[PDB]
Amino acid sequence: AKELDATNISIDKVVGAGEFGEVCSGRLKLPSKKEISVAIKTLKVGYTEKQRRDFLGEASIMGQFDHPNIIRLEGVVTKSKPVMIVTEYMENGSLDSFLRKHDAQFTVIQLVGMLRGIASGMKYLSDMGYVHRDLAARNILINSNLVCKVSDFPIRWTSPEAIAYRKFTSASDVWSYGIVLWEVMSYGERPYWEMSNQDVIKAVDEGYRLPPPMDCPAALYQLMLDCWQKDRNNRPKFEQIVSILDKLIRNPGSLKIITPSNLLLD
Ligand SMILES: COc1cccc(-n2c(N)c(C(N)=O)c3nc4ccccc4nc32)c1
Repeated sequence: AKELDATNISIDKVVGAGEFGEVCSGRLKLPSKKEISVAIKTLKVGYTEKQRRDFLGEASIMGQFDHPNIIRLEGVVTKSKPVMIVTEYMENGSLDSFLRKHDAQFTVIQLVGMLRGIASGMKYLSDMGYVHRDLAARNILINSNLVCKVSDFPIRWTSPEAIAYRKFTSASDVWSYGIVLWEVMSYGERPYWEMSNQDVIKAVDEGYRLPPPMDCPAALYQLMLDCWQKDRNNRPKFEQIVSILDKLIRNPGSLKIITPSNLLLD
């Protein structure tokens, strides 16, 4: 993490509440004098040394990644207070809340573009040996041009083997990605709705899966089912997912084929 000079940071408005303090939007002046929009997280006054370590830990992890679909760390402020993390700004906020405002208003190709971006970011994360463990639409940010980026460095999003015995792998992230795919095509519906956690676990283990979202292309529902294979070795790798979505983008016509209990037994 680059140490930023605090005189280069302006804080304009509060846009959210974080675990360790406020989230704000603002501006950062780069060494080149270019001014960019940024998000700013501040560590709350009177922090404990553990809180400081956990706070800055996110920056340490995020700083290892340089990719168009991973939130960009601009730097940190530690030598003055409040302590701060500064990232690129994403005008349209969290993906799930954004889609909920626009139910059925985007084209399939727009949605597939979002999904391809998320998959590309995950492909790089997994390439780097990072298992996210919290991949969910609420942890994806989306900017003014609808570019989606992985952020946040959860039973409904977690693979059965990770729930069963903490077997977290890039293949359990692929499971989570399948859930994100369902979330996106459902415009931010909650996975498994408000089912009791114990029933989500039992149903999924028994082979039940989320149903196809309204007007969901068959190709995309099949990709969900592939991400949700019980045997994690049968799930696609993220490189394959990116390839699949790139084909659908290249062949928009294929997206026109559309797909007892709420959940379906696969
Ligand atoms: C500045 O440090 C970080 C680290 C991780 C995520 C974010 N982060 C951003 N870059 C955001 C943005 N809109 O650009 C944003 N909106 C948020 C809204 C609500 C809660 C947390 C948020 N968190 C946010 C900011």
